[PDB]
Amino acid sequence: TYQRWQFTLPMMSTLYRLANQLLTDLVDDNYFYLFDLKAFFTSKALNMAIPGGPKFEPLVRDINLQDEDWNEFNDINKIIIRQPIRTEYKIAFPYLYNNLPHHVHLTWYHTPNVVFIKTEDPDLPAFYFDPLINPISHRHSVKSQEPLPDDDEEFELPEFVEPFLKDTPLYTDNTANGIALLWAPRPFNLRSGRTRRALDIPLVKNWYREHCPAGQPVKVRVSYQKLLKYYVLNALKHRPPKAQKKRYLFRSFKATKFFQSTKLDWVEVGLQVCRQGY
Amino acid sequence: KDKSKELHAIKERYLRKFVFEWDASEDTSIDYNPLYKERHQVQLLGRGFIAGIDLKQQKREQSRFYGDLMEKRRTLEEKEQEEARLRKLRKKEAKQRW
Amino acid sequence: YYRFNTGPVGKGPGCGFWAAGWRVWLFFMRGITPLLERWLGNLLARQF
Amino acid sequence: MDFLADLMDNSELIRNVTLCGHLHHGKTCFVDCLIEQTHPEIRKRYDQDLCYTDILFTEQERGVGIKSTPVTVVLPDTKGKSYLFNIMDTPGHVNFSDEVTAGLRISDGVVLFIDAAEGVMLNTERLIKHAVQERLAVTVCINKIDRLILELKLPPTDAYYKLRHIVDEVNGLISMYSTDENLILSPLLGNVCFSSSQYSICFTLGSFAKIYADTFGDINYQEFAKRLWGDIYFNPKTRKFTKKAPTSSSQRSFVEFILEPLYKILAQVVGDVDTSLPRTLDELGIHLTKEELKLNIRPLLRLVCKKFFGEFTGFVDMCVQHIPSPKVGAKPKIEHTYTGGVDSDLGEAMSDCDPDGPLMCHTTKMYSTDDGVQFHAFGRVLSGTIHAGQPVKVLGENYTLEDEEDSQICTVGRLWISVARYHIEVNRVPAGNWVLIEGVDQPIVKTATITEPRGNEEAQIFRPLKFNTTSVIKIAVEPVNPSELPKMLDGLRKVNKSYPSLTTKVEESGEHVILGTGELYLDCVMHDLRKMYSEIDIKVADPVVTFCETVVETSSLKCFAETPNKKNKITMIAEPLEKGLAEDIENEVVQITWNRKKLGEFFQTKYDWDLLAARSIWAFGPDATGPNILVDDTLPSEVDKALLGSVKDSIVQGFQWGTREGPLCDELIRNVKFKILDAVVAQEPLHRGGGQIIPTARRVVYSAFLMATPRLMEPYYFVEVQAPADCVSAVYTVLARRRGHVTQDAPIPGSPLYTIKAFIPAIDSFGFETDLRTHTQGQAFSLSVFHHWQIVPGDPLDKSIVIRPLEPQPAPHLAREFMIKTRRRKGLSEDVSISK
Amino acid sequence: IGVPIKVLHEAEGHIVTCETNTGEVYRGKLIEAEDNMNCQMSNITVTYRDGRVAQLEQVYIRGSKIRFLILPDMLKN
Repeated sequence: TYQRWQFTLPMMSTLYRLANQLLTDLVDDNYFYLFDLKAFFTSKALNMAIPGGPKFEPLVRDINLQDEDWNEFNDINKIIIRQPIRTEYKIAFPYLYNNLPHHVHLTWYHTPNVVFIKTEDPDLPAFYFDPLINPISHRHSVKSQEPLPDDDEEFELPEFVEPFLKDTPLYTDNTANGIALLWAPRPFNLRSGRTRRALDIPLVKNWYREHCPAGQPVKVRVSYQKLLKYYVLNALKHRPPKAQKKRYLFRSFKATKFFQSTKLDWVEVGLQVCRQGY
Repeated sequence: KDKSKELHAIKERYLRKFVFEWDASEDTSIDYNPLYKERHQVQLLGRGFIAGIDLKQQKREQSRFYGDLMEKRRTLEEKEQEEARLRKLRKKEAKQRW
Repeated sequence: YYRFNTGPVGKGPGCGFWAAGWRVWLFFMRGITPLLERWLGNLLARQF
Repeated sequence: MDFLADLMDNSELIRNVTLCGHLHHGKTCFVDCLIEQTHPEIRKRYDQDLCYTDILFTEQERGVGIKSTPVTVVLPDTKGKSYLFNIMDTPGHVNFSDEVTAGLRISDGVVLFIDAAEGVMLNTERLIKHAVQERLAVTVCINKIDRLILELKLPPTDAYYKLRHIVDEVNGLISMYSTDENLILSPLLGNVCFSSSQYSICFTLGSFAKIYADTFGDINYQEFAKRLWGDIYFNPKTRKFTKKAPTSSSQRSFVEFILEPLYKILAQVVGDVDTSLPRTLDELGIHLTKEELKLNIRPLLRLVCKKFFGEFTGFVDMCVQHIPSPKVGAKPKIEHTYTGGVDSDLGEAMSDCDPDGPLMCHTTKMYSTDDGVQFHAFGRVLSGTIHAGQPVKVLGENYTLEDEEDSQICTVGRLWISVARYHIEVNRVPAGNWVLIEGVDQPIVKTATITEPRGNEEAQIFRPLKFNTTSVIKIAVEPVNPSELPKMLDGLRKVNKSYPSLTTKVEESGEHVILGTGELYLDCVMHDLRKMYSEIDIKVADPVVTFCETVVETSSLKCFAETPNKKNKITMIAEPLEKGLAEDIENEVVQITWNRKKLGEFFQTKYDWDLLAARSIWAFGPDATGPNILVDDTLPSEVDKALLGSVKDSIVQGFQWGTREGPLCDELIRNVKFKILDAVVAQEPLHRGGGQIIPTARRVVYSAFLMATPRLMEPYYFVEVQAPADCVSAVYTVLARRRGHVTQDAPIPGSPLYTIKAFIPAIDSFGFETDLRTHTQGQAFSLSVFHHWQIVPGDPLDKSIVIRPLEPQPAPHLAREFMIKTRRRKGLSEDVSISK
Repeated sequence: IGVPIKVLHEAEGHIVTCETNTGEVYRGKLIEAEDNMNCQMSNITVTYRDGRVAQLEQVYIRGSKIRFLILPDMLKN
């Protein structure tokens, strides 16, 4: 059946090592600040499109919100604009910076900053104070404002009481690999799961979902924006009513007496199909 | 130009024929705001490695701020270990280029 | 191609990542094939 | 489950506690872990946390908690029985912390939370300072302990040093805020609980000692916790806590016996399935099933930590040790919250927390029903027992003994005191327990006290609720079409009751202005208004900042206004307030109710003011908190001293009215030392018309402000923008664009991140966080809270060039165009008249 | 960790009575409950076997001279 796979941590470590080339180094969802599907949803639900986001055809004419007449408070003579109200402001807070927001989506506000250090040299121990980590004040603090216990007068502990986990290496060779896998992208975060088909594994998917391939010609931008538009339109309409009866028509055709089964090379099958099409 | 750009931006805010491929007239990334136009690339403090960007080029294209800070903060033993690691990496690179 | 030729790789035609368009063509063919099957059945029948 | 109601009767088994958080995710994770421990039916999904404290759908979708959730249950203890914990989880946002201010009066104990990796934050420091000023117990919780263990992968000794540094910083902040001897906080003292809130890993020193005793031996857990908490070191040869540190290569007791086992378990679990082998599990005394082993790394670690570390007994023990029962803790709360004094007989009875005494319940929280038509007033019952159907008089926040019409009688339906299951099976609730009174929502807006109808005839409501943050962002509200204007207005009222921080004001220009603290705050306000409180589509305006009017120079000439009755004229001169007096007075340091001798001594010592000036009649703005102070410097040689005494109330009313509505933009005015020069008035009471003074007083105030040098003032917001080191300089660039000034910048101790404290003007603060996050490509994060009023450049009334309708004005011209736009938008005359 | 000792420790803080082996019955609020049944109470009423009753401001009775103890009905649920 080859449907579910149960594997081990080192295999994920080595596969992630090999696939680092095709996988971005982003680990925190805050990088997809205004490029997550909800931001594009609320951009499409409005006329305004973010500079990194594709344009869209408005759902309705929306002539009511197109050019409203000047009102007593809507007059620009009273509104003060210190900074332009860019599309970022509208997408971030659709219910505040947008008159008549109507049917919109809600975007995630924030995720705690992933404070992770990627392993640089395997030989060096994992539980090591990396130089990038800021130093802390190792103050002597001869003062004793904190409470202090008795001096060699109490706390008689039995010798059979060990500090629990003992005779076990605190740092092992596999600690770095596992702790790196713990912050892997979606495919490698799972220790073991179910298979997916070959054709529905989009490798380039994580690429355009990034903010931008910085340092690119205009045509690259246009291609990225258009393909993001296609992806977001695919994401919008996604509901299966298909409560099928699991009638495997292909299996029934296989069971039909008019056809038989055999084994052959793929190239032979290809030439057979070419002859059949001719 | 930037002041006039903001001016007309605020004004806009308030006041068959087969085609072979896409056209550049649909680009939306053109924003006059220099902060938005020039966005600081997220290098993850020396840990940002984009997929398609060449690893060696990315190391060259890296701002080296994190690398320089780590070199300054590294102790003598840490500096020696880093020197040995980079020497081994250079030997490996020479082996591949051979 | 942009990524393949990102660095030391030449700016020539040497790019080999067909899967990205292969999946799109597979999906479009999967969408199309109902029409071709229906018309081929219409021809194969007598009420063409 | 009847024991939940049974334990409510025991007034000594209740632990009224409110939570705080750097971010709402951390506190709500802990609350969800507590709920899962108490309620075995609800189990958090592997994909996402349950987040039972996020009742609102807005918080669930946005990810940031919106409204405080007062939900908890009876929880057991290692050395004690189950106590009925009731915890009001609070949002983890700087602006939303204003809602947590309500919880300040809900309970008398704050179990503060601090992230291990993030460390101290601006929200955490502000909450700690506010709690210290609120006279409540503080028990710190090191949150996200797994971040140091897993995310940072720091060495165990380095992790212990970082935790000790965080604890020391918290203790220093507490000592700076309050001088009480109980400020000592440490695992040995029992004020620090290490609770990652992820994988259900929570403990204290006592919890670890109890685990050790259960595993093997019979060591006294209290002594072991008292010894292993600090850096007292352990000698194996002596086999005892040896403060002299005899062993050369030994690690501290906490690092050796507490942090090290957790690190070993985490390394075994995350490192490999063979690392967390069944042999290792047996050595740890746990036998997980094959199904539990087949799970992913995160669920396996969560299950292992939950099974190994009990059921959060250490947190319960720490809370019981320090957070007092309502009977013990009611007396300080009676002294602080009650404006009637604890010396009152009813106040004294409430201080004893007598269920059979008078009924005195203070409701400050407001919660909407599922249908949204009706509300429910949530509040603590300080004294008495409320019964379903029993009528009660709900004295409002503005109620006073002068007028009895300020209170109304209403019936109380079902109580729904229990909130963990959100059920309404409660019939009556004793004193000291939180009650969700139903049916009395209409007479009261927010922070109102209900009382028995006829039992007491002199009991008054508690002091009005106060907030640390100040609502400075104002936004106009209009309907899409006026045809259903009242319906929206209905929702507007539902907004005023629901959010205490939000202020709805009907401006004279026919505009409904909502005042809030932060941009996200007002966005949530509008989302709740449109989706729930008023389905009508609502049009808004560009956000505006409430402005202040100040003085820089003394008045050139005196200004006098004559009362119509026989030309009784009062003359005055206004002068700028002494530097540093504004924040001192605004911090409730000195009140007008203080004795004259005490105020004179304070002014002579601190600000070296003249004793005669101090002895003058002092106003100090509205409610004695307005920075604009008024001193009646009228010469005693004049015969108007008796007249001044007979007109002191009218003068004070005129001054407070002028403070509320100034001459420019009619906004609040601060740091104005209004000196009442003199007044000549006929002694006849007929000539002393009450309505002839206040308009004259405000005219004098306006003329004096015009006579003195006028300046505009904008609220500079403090922002503690945390960002990675590489972007730090770029972060300053953002402040460069938005007219921001960097106040300080320090690296995060033990974390690669870097905090920058900056002072961004409110005019450019709108969307500043969005600019910072987008420009830094989603790396930097910010959080802005109003800090202090700063004088805007330019002159409000100087004839300057009119700015373009859609172009930012130059810095010298900001004040005049701000003033003209505010005056026109408010509906008053735009042009400022010197004669007026 | 016994069930009766845990029920006696959980019953601390409420009104309960305790009849000792000498016939003296002390009723009051259980301030502290030990593991060996040593109960320290404050403001209790002690009635002897002869019928004389008295009030004590604070007492601490050990479990060795204690016969039985009766707690409230709230601990049954």
